[PDB]
Amino acid sequence: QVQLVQSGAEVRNPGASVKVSCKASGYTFTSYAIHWVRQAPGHRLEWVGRINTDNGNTKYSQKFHGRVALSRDTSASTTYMDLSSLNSEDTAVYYCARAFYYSSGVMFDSWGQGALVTVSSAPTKAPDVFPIISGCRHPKDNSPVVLACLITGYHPTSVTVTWYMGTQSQPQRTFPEIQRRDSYYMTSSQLSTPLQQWRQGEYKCVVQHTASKSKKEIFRWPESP
Amino acid sequence: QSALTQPPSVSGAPGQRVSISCTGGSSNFGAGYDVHWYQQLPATAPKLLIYGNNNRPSGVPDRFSGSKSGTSASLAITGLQAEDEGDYFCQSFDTSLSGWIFGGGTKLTVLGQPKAAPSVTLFPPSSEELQANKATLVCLISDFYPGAVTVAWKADSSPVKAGVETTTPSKQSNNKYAASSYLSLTPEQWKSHRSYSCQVTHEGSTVEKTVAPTECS
Ligand code: NA
Repeated sequence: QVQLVQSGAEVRNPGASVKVSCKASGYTFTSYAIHWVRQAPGHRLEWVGRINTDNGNTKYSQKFHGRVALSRDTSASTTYMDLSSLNSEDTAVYYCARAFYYSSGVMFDSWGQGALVTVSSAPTKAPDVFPIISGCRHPKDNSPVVLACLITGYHPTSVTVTWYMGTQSQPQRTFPEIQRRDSYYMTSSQLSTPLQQWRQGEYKCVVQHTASKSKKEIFRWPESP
Repeated sequence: QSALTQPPSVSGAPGQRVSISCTGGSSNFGAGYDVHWYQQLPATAPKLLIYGNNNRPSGVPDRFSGSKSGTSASLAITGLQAEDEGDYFCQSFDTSLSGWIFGGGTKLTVLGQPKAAPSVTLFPPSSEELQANKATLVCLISDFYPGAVTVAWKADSSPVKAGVETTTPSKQSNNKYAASSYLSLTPEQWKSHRSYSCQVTHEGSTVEKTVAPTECS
């Protein structure tokens, strides 16, 4: 299958630079050009530029010429966007997309998953993660318990959460992130299926925060206070 | 105009037909360049929907169709489904800017889906948070439609507004909505009351859940 997979989220100070990558698979890398497009909060999609993956020729938008560079490594089937002199208006999700020819033009037929670049002066901080539970760890009636993980004190957004029973990913409920009064963020993830009894360590929530290069797993819901 | 403009919002009921306009100008649509359309479902990357004015990539429903003139293009959606909700962007090329241009996006809302009452789960502070001298109550609210609730908290029977942070609702994968509310307390406040309650109001009903410091004692 044609696929574009980008690097993870980045945080940078104003005036710094960021390099985002896009690895292509499922087709002959050098046969199709790659475009970069960004999407800020509250703004439309904005074209950044194009790179020919065969010969490395580039075209940039006038808005970004002078502080963007596109490059490619054919041995890695990867293109890179280097954006410098970062400002608060550069906080955005950066996408790569494959250019595909048809009879009377070109379209962007396959898109990477996007990479969030946050431009901020605030310190980066990994989340605290607390196991929370509705009902008691060992219920006194035969009515089920609900597991969740409270994810708090992190910056910037966002986190990614997955639940497992053994090696098997489980359905979850995702909830919006909210900025606390102290400027850090918090969110929650809920294991979707209610439980009655389980072995200690059978279930776990895995919380990834790429901005801090961290992953935290909680696999123990201890006895309540 | 060297920019594409779209209505910010379009809406319709299940099964109805809507169209999304994309107005351009003489340096893009009027210069002979085609329009393409992209669909961006919540929290996903854009996906190619229509290319070359009216062609569908493999897998895109034929309920989506396009037309284009030198002044504007139109994306028609027949038989609206809840799964169609999202943002739609047009795209072309502009000779005066020497580059690709995108419309500002149209948010498509499908109104009049079946009502669904919220599922409410209330969580007390974890033992680990209390050991850190902090206490957060978490009220998780799921599977409701329409996507509007209001949340209220009580300490015993007294309304509490201090310390409350409530999210605005977001659409789930099953076309229903989710939201959350947090009540930040000190451990003293948590322990100084008999119970706390989260009350969720939705379409003419309220549901309340309660937690007590000594429930699992
Ligand atoms: Na294609």
